[PDB]
Amino acid sequence: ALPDVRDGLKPVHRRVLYAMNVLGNDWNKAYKKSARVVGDVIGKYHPHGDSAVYDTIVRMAQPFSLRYMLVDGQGNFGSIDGDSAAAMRYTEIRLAKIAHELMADLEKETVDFVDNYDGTEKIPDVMPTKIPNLLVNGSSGIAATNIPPHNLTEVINGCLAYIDDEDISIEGLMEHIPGPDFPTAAIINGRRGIEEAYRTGRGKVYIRARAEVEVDAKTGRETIIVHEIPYQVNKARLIEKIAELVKEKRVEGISALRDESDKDGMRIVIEVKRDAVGEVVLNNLYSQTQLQVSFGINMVALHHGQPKIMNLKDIIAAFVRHRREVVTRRTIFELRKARDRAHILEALAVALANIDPIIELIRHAPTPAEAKTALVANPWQLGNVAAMLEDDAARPEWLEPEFGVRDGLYYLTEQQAQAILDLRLQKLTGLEHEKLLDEYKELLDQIAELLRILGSADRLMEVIREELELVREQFGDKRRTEIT
Amino acid sequence: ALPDVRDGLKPVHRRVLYAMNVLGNDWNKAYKKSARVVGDVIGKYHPHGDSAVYDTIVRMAQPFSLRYMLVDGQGNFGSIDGDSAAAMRYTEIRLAKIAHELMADLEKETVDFVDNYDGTEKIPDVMPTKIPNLLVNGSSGIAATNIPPHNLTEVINGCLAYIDDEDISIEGLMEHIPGPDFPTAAIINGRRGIEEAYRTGRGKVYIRARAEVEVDAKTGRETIIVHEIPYQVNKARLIEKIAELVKEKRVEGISALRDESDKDGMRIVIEVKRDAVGEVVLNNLYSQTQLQVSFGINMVALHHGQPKIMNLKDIIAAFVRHRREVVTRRTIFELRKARDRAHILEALAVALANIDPIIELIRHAPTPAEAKTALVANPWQLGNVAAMLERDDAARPEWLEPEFGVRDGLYYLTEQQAQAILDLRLQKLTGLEHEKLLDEYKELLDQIAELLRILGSADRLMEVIREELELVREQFGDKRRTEIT
Repeated sequence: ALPDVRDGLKPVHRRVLYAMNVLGNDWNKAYKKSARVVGDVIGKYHPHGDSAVYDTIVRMAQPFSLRYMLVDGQGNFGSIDGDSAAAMRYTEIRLAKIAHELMADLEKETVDFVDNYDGTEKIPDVMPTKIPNLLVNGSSGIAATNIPPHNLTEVINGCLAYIDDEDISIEGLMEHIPGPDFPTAAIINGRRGIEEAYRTGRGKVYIRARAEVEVDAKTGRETIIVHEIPYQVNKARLIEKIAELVKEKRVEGISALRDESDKDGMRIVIEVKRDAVGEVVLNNLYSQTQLQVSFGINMVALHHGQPKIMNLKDIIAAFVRHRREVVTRRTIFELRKARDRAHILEALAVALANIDPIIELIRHAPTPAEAKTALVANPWQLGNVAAMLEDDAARPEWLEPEFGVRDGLYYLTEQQAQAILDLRLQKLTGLEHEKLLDEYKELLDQIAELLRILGSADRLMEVIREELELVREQFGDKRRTEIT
Repeated sequence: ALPDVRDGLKPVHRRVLYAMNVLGNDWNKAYKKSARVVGDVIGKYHPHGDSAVYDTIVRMAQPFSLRYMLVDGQGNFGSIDGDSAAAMRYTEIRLAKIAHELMADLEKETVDFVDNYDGTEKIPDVMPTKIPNLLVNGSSGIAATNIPPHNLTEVINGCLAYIDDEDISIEGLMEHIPGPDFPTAAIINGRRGIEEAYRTGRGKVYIRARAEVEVDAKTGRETIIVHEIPYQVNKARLIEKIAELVKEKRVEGISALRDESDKDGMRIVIEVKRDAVGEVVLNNLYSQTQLQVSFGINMVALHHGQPKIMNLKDIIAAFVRHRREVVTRRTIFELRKARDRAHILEALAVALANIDPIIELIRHAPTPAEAKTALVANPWQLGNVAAMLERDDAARPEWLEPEFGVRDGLYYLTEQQAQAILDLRLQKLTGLEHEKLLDEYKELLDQIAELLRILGSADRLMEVIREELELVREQFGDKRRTEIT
């Protein structure tokens, strides 16, 4: 599958993250065993093999795999030497903080949902992401796409620059986004390959290990130290290949080879023979090993449901258009939700102002259906809530004109009558009664504010911008990969 | 793992069935995709490989594997030829009706629960089963136990005969349970091996295919037809072994071999050469192939947490003792639950009889806490529910202190009763809803009296147990399949 251009996710990734969200497997709550999330995914969303689901989770937790990890893992999640993760019953996971930004406002009718595999559950078609995840975490797929990861600060600055100037050039965007940024650091060589990829969607660059020749001050002997290796290279396999080249005499001048890497960092030590030149040995290692690799940037993603080759500007534009859709839908949802709640609260307020006749009516009703019928049959006096209740701004858009406040009287709907019948006796106490009235007044202010936002293109675009700025403050970090 | 003697299950089976129960994957509801159950099991109860969990589900659904299937499956669940089941996202399952009897009263504090693997969930240690599942479905394990399956009517009869007479002999039990009964029918040969296994826990019997020699009336040519094969034999493997023996000339006289089995039944056809004798060919096949197999009965199960070799009476006695424990626990639970509910209903009835002062009190309380305080501070007149409430003390919860409840024509509420009043919805004031609460109270008083009779009498307890076993026999008992010779 190709990633969606808007959230950077393939279905399997989206299913995992959604399952974690539904479970409440939050960044600020206790870790859960990986098996619990796997079992949920398998059962409800991705019924295709515990090991493939668990592999997805593992990869999302590994700091050498994802530039911004989506899963916060505790335990053994494998290594850059290709060691396996521990079994899913042993490792523990929760959502990374940044994953919550990928899923912000999911409950606010911001994205379309589709059926799961058996038609018993709903799954988001795309996440309502505040993070430009496709660019920052990248994607690959060989069945094809190959998008490298990027620095979040840089990409947010590029998004804001596009919002400021929709005609910005690729050169203009590259002042903010000079190239990829790998979790594994190292060096990118080929500035024109970057530019070609950003302009056209395709370009080839080379990634090189950070390695130096050291000279021992007392003896003059040379040692090559490798500090950082290219993205997606397996360190153990790299060291084995070097040993094989030394054995076959395809690379000369190496007296010893040792991995001294540990928890604190990578350190591959290659000692140079006294009669060899360190720089020459190192150059031969770059030409014959994965100390240098090519990376064919191929920026293909799903856009309006179809596979598309996309340039840097196309990708940014799609993300920003997604934010516009999300924020507009979210604000419409909040307005609807507030109007619906205010509508119920009007009924409860009117009922509580008429508590004596309401009780009398209900007590003498043979059944709840007959009580509901009696509640809606005649309108109610407003009493001391007249001023509070008497703009049509708070009325739900679906409410017919025969209902609500009309000439000093309240005409209830059957659903309002049901809300009255559902009122608990404890709502008659002073504090509970007052809380309902206060909530109504707050909702009126919230409705007015939401209408001001929906009425103003400037307000809406500002909400989009400010959300991007906040992401940069909360999650932006330093560049790791040097571009040459 | 060894199965528990009481429910016949190993942990993995118990975790699967419990997950289905918790999901509401009931016999009378829509089928669910197998993957849904597998995912629940992996997540909460058995975090060890989707294929192993699914393999357990699948076996529990196969009519050639289980004498009484515990899972009702729809879709391809494999075959007697060893075909694999379809993938878990394309098969559908729910609990078999009889599985609900295995788990009857699980929600009634009838069995101990233990922690799952991560300490976040509880799992029953054993099922509160109304079915003697160890005997009827059997068990095997090689890491050792080997218990064949048995006919449920027969086994229930044996249980009832033990209840009637605790000193019944093995011979007495065998009048009801003459031997094993395989899902796959066929024939058992070795009556003394059965008796040895029932008396001691161990004995060897032989299982033989049902096969006949047919003669063609017009031509005289003979054909062997195999109708039924021994339990746990793979039909395809059997046919291959026969072909190999014919090829190597270790069995002579066979001109053709064909599997003509289909949906309607098994039919393996072995044509006999004109110059060979059918009966002689068939006897040679019984001596060299799985048309006949041994079955080493080895009745080992977990009893009071330890492995032990158990004879037929030991197993029956353990099942009946389990029923006594389950029914006693269930009755205690139901009594507590009914008293707790009756206690809440008294409060609601008294409040509804005092609706005007109750409303005045609440309206003038600043908060729900202060309303609760006011409700409990002083007692309430009983009004028209005096007769209903006063009438024993039989309905009082055992934990209720004497300062509470009905006292000298007045009702003294607890804080929890007051909370129940404050939680009442306005719709409960209607005539119908009010009447339903009063009717429920009166039903509870009758239920309480009946539960007290059970707890007060060992005879009444055993009568409950006996009647439950009789009902299982009536609902699920079926005909014997395997012929004993």
